[PDB]
Amino acid sequence: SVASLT
Amino acid sequence: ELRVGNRYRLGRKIGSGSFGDIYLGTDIAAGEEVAIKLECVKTKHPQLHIESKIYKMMQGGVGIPTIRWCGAEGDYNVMVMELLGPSLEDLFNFCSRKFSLKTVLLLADQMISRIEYIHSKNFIHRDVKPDNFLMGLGKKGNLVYIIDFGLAKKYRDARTHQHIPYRENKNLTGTARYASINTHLGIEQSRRDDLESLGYVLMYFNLGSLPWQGLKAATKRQKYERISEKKMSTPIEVLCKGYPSEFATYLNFCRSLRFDDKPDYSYLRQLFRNLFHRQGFSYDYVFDW
Repeated sequence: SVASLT
Repeated sequence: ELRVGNRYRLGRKIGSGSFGDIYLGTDIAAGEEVAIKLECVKTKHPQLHIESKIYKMMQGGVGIPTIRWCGAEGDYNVMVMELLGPSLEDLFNFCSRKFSLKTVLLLADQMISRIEYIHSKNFIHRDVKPDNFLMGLGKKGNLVYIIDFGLAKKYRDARTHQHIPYRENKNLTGTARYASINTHLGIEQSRRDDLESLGYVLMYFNLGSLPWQGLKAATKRQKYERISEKKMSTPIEVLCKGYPSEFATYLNFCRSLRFDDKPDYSYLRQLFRNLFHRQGFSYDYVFDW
């Protein structure tokens, strides 16, 4: 949920 | 000994993300500690070269880290950055997830200015979160820096200021916890979204957690929609209950902006500065830490 997404 | 760029001894891993790993380094010329970002060359979508160009266009900006070297080495693209202090997330945890109102307000003021500066260079950040703000070192220890332009992109033409076009059906970009409502709805990001995200960051500093944090799920994409609907079903005034109205006024103003509107950054800073004065706080850069 804090992972960076493209 | 293991070096990048002939010059920077590689040290232990100090961080990892979707756009590369971050390592400590030591410049053998000066002994200066640096941060080294590595991206695999055999990656399916090259990006570090673009982030380095973005950093180079931002250089000289207040609170922008200096890029020392950029290049290719073996199996890796390399970007060597100036080493900064702890992130705001590091400091939040260090203070047991409790920031005073004074600290929140001092930071908000600088963070609004960092985002405005990026916008003035024709870019949107798209990944505003506590991990992406770092304090400076030594006599820049009171200065908030902004890092990580891996998701950044131009929102307007550099010469005509023509805004990128509106569109829907986008995939989620950034972080689920801090993304704007518009982003959850698949809408193209623009200047308003960087500022809405900062609004969630500030309430996260006020609360210690956000109501859509830690929702149990199964597939990684049902989690995202559970976050999205919790974010939408939580009114801004419920989210900000127990805190000065300026935080809800801030969030309402960013949700009111149109896609291509220029944000009134001076207005947003003045909401918090005025509240700063009513509290009787002094601008002494004395943070909780």
